[PDB]
Order: sequence, then C-alpha cells, then structure tokens
Amino acid sequence: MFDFIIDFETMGSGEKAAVIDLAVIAFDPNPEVVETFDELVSRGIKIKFDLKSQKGHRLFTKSTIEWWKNQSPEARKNIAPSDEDVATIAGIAKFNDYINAHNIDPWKSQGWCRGMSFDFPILVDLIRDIQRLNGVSENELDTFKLEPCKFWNQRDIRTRIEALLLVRDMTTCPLPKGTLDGFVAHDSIHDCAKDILMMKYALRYAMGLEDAPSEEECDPLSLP
Amino acid sequence: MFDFIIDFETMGSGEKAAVIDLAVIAFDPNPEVVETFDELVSRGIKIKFDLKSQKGHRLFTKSTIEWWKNQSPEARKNIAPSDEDVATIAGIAKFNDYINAHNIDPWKSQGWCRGMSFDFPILVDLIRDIQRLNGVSENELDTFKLEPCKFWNQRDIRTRIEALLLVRDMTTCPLPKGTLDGFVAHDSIHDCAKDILMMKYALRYAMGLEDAPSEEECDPLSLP
Repeated sequence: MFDFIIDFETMGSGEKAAVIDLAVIAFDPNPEVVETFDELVSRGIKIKFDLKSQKGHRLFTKSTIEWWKNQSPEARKNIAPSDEDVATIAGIAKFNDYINAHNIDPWKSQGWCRGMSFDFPILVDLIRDIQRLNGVSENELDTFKLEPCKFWNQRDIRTRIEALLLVRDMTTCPLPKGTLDGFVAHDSIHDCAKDILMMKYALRYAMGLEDAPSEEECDPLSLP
Repeated sequence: MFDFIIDFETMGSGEKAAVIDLAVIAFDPNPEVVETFDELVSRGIKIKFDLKSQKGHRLFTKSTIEWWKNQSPEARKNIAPSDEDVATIAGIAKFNDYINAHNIDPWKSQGWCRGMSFDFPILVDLIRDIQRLNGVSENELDTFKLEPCKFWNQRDIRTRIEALLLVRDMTTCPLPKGTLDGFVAHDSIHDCAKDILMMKYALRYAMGLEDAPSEEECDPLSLP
C-alpha cells in the first residue's frame, strides 16, 4: 500500500487554473522504510501540458503570468512549450494510469501536496473533465470513484511537517548530509522527491528513529 | 494574535458550491492556554446563507442534495430557509468584519478547516466575488490582500490531529471528561469549538503537557 505526492505548475490560482505540468510520485509511508532520492525520482513521472490549447478553456491569471516573467531563466525554461506537451484530457488519463499501476488503494492510500487547497482542487477539476467529456452536467458531476484517494484522505504537507517538528511556521525539514545529491533546482519530479524525504525524516525524528542533524551536519539544500 | 477555524455547510462540491452556512471562530494557538468550550462557542459566529439567491449562480450538486435528503430531521432543520439568511456578498462582508475584529494578523495567523481543499477554495471564491463586484475580469482577479490568512498559512485539521497523535487515519482526539459539556448536535459553532479543542489537546498530548484520558475516562462525545 503506497501513498502519493502531486504538484502542479500553473498560470493561475483557482480550480480552473491553466496547468503547466503535474508531477506525481508513489512512496512508502512506513516510517522504518527510508526510500532514497534516486529511487523516488525514478518511480516518479512528470505530466506536461500544452498551454495554448487551454486558451479559452482554463484560467490565465495575469498576476501569475507576470510572476513567471520575472523568474529565473532555468525556471522559465522548465515551463516552456515542448513536444512532450499533452492536452489536459490526455494528461489526466496518464495520471490515472500511473495511480492504477502503482499500488494505490482507493480507500486507504493518502494523497499529499504542498497546500491542499491548491493542487487537489485543480486535480479534481481535471478529473471532472473526464465526466464532462461523457456529457455529464456540472450539477450532476460525481467523481467519488474516479479520484485517486478518498477526499478525507488528502493530506497537507505544510501541516504535516510543522506538526511533526512542533515548530510553528516550519514547513521544511533538514535531511542528513548529502541526502539530496543530484538535485536539479527546477525539476518538477525532484521537488516532489525532496518533499517526500522531508516528510519521512520528520516522521522518524518525531517517533525517535534518528536524530535531527546539525546545521553543519545536514545537506544544505534541506535548509529553508 | 489569534488563529481561526472555518466550516461551510454546502449543497455542492467544488469551489462554486452553493453554501448553506459558514461558522468561524477565532482562537488562541498557544498550547498552555486551554480555552473552554463555552468561551469558544460564545466567541464564534455563524453566517447563514440565502439558498434561493444562489440558483443560477452557485452549484447545487445532485449527490450532495441526495446526501442531505437522508440526514436526520435535526440535521435538516439547519438547512431550511430562515430570517437570518444573507446574500453571499453580505456574508463574506460579515466574515471579513469578524476577522478584522478578532486579533488576526494577516501575515502570521493560521486558518484551519476539516479538509483544506474544501472550505478554503469556497472562501476564496466568495472573496473573489468582491473583486468581480468591482468589475474585475476573471483573468485579473487578485485577492491576496483580501484573504484572512496568507495562502501558505492555511492548515488542515485532519493532517494536524493525525500528525500530533502519530496514528494513521486518526483525525479526532479524546478529551478529558466534561470538556464537551453542553454540546448540541448539528450546531455549526459547536462543531468548530470541538475541532479547536481536539486540536489543542492533541498538541498537549504531543508536548507532554498532559496525558491523554483513557477511552473509558474521556468525554464520550470525542470518541470515533
């Protein structure tokens, strides 16, 4: 029984926000199982969307367009159009296929993102497109069976880590030295891998299966 | 500096969902203060929405209507129209007034709901309505200064309680005897006060400030 992480890059903010990419990784919640960076990254997939086709269908917020304009050249590159872009209806199909193929229990697994109010409402809006394509009226939408986890099993990453470490406003977690060797800063799959690791080590410390390293004794990439 | 909790009752699922009421309670995050049920309730407010005014504007989901059809008559009484009903712009104004009168810091306070992907997107869609009321286009909405907490300060109650107690899928917390004395079933404000109390004590049981009551020696309104 694996859990999973998801993370969207978008051009807007609400549940109809134009989506740039969607990274997802299944992982083992067992506190004594410490899945490493490389295997997490390898198990993960990145679904990349065709932005143009969402014009007229999804929401390009201008305060987000400008935000992207000011970001770094390598961050802007990761979000440029490429030949791997897929329509959103193809992307959500790929997303469901990954879940069905990766030991996710529809009733017992948990889904995680860095801000539940952001990724899950978009995810669900995309899954609702699956029913809209099949002619379902908006007020008759019912995606309870199509969703990758039960809604009461979505989980917020900021809330988890902050609660595990008992430090208000602390939503990252230091990892032992070299845990993030091979990290590429604007690789969607890596970002989810680091968040998976930070949540596992927070779980081990709060249980007492290892101790929090020092500032000079931990991978500096894990340090806010 | 207080934190706050919110909770809608709705007739719908997405961010456009038809709203029935909105309970909100400002409360003290500090562990060493245990505020009583009676003062939490007395600090809370309930905004009840006029359902008829939302027909054609907000989403009435068939399966949510059917789920309401099957609740007890006590639960359904809260749904019926009432003299205290307000238009959605009126209720979001009242919500903003309550937040402004109750020691909430925009940059530091944390907002709480049972299911971050449910209430906060509806809250934000109601606040967006303020900007559409001003003639702002959908693609130029920007509610960042209007939101009661910053988006990264939203927090999920299910994730919190489960993290503090270290039991997978345990989203309630046992309370010492008499803690819920006075609880009235299906009172929107009472439910939020219960959740504030369950979050506080879960923090205390994690910090060693008290030991959890035994399943026989706890308030039975806190059991699963």
